[PDB]
Amino acid sequence: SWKAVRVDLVVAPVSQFPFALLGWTGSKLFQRELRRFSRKEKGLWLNSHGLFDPEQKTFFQAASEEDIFRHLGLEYLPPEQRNA
DNA sequence: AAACTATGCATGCTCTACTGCTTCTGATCTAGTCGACT
Repeated sequence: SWKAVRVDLVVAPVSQFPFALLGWTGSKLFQRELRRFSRKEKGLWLNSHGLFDPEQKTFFQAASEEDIFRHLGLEYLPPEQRNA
C-alpha cells in the first residue's frame, strides 16, 4: 500500500536563507503585494535571493526575516498571519 | 638466294591503384517563443 504525494525541495545559502524562507512561506497573493509595495513605495526590488537598490548597487542581506520587514518600514507579521 | 619466324621498338587506349586539394554533407551546438512549475 502507498499513495503519491508531491514534494518540492529548494536549496539556498545561509546568506540568502531569510529571503528564501520569506518567499517560500507566504501566500502567493501576499508575496505579490509585498513585492509590489517594495518596488513602488520604497523603490527597492525584492526577490527570493535578496533585496536590491537600483540607486546604490549593494545588497541588503540580513541575518533574520524580521530585519527584512524592518528595513521596508513594515510591521512584522507571523507566518500564520500571511494568509493572502 | 628467298621466305618464314623470333625479337625488339614506338604509340594509342584502358584497368587499376595511389596521393593530394577542394567542396559538400552529417554531426555538434546558442537565440527566440511557448509552455510547465513554483
